[PDB]
Amino acid sequence: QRATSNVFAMFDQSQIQEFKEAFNMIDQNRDGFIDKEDLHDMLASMGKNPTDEYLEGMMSEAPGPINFTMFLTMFGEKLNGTDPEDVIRNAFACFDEEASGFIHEDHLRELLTTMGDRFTDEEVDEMYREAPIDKKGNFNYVEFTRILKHGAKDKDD
Amino acid sequence: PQRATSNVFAMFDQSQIQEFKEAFNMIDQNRDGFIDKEDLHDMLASMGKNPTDEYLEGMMSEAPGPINFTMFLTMFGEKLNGTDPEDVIRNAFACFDEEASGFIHEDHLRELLTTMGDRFTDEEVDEMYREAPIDKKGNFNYVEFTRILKHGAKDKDD
Amino acid sequence: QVEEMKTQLEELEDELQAAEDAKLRLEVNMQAMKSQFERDLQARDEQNE
Amino acid sequence: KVIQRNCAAYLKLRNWQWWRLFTKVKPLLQVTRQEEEMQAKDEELQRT
Amino acid sequence: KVIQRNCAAYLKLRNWQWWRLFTKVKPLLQVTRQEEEMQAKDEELQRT
Amino acid sequence: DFSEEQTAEFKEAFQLFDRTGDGKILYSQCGDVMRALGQNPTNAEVMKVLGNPKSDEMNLKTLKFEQFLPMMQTIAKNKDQGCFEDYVEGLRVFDKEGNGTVMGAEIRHVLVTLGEKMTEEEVEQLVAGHEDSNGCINYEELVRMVLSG
Ligand SMILES: [Mg+2]
Ligand SMILES: [Mg+2]
Repeated sequence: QRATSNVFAMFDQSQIQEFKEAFNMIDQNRDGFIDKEDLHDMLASMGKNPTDEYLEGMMSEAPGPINFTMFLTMFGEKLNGTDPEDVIRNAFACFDEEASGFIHEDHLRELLTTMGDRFTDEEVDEMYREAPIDKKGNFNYVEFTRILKHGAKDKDD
Repeated sequence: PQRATSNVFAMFDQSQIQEFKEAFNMIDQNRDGFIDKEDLHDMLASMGKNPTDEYLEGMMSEAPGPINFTMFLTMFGEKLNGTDPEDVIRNAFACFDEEASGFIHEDHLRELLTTMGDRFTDEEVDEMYREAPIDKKGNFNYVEFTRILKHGAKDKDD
Repeated sequence: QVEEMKTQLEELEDELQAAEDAKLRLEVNMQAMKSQFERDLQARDEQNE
Repeated sequence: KVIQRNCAAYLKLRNWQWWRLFTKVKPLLQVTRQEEEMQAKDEELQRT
Repeated sequence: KVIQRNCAAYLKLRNWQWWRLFTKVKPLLQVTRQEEEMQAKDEELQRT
Repeated sequence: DFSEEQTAEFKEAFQLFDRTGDGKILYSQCGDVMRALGQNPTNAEVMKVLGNPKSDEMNLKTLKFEQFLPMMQTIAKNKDQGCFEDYVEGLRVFDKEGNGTVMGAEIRHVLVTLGEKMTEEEVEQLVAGHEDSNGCINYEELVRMVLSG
């Protein structure tokens, strides 16, 4: 047999159907596995040139556990305890009465970087630099939540 | 009549066979077009808890050997007859009582069901009482009843 | 011959059951929608009243 | 009485004649979601 | 505290980017065909 | 007798009036079905049918489908056939101004002055069927409507 199984649990019902569409569109030959020939030549269709062998490296992570069903198991395994952005939006809006993305940069600095969780300033600079900065130098926690959930963009090829 | 269903469930809409082929594809982890002990004992275990009773051999013995896609489709095809989707039942329930509030009183329900038409026993009619959720004070709602009769709603979950 | 004649048996019985049942219940719906239309008639009647 | 007793008998005999196969109908809701969403989009567009 | 427990937790995954490793073009596959209907539903809801 | 078509109609009525046992027939049930199956005269035929004015037991008034058939014939020999000329003249005598301005009260009065009366819900039900306004009909429309069954 294929010999792959795990304890099943639902994480996002409104996402699995898109996950199954993604699995179908990559799996042109309808194999259920992950193949370098199947994906790399297909990635180069819309992509520029993903010829570097990090793909074979990542398909070499574990010996033959790949299947459509376990594609949910790995993602749920990585990430657990996730809340929708809108309730997270309310949580962000809790401290600031404006609740219009005008969270001040120094407000966020003074609060998060030092008081409460004592950590370095670097672990916030990546949000400072990678993510866009709101007008006047604010924290547009609306589009910030959007990029936390789905709006994060990078090189699309 | 013969009730052999020579054609492959031709007396029905074809949408349900796309849902059935999706179900077949998702149960067929081997994906060879045939069910298997390997197939069900893990796909049923995906939501189940590895049952000890050997009723998947019940399926493979109901239709001997591994069953074809068409075999699965026709063994469901013999399971559908003399029934219609929710629209007609809803319209009839709207017809019989003008108020359409679904206040089918228990005495009224039994009078309208067991007494006239094809004679059958109220004792077997009681299966509609001990299992189906009847509303209180005698009246009996139908919209939830229609939904549970169709695939829209289920009383419980595994 | 017997195979094809019972094929017409099944086909025609299923089609006649479906068609006649739909027709009778559709006349039931005919009466029902006529009743709702006449309730709308009395609604306009009480507005005029 | 004819139609509804026929339907009721057919469902009640098959309420547990093939109970298990009627209980694997769980993924039907998951697989019908695309068509249901497209349709509901159509009717909400006409209700707009 | 309930803000801190999950924000950086996801942003810690952003430092892990396992999803990126095989779906650097994940937004591209997200905007194939489904984005049209999510945008249509969102616009219909906000206009309503 | 006619062909077996009328026997088939009586049989389907028999299975139609099958409450409290298909086999037994109540004289009330048979009277209702025979009336509705195109025989108006039903008032005084209880004595002409039973031969016994006994009308005390509602539960068991014995009748069977076998002897039911000649009963239908001896009723259907049409012992009485009236026509609307007598009816309209009686109503126009009952009429007051020749047009029927407000006939609602007096028709109820004349039907409650008769000794052999049975129902009041039908009396309030007669408003249906073009008899809607305050006795607007000069009785021709209602006579035409009733003489259509
Ligand atoms: Mg593949
Ligand atoms: Mg297989």
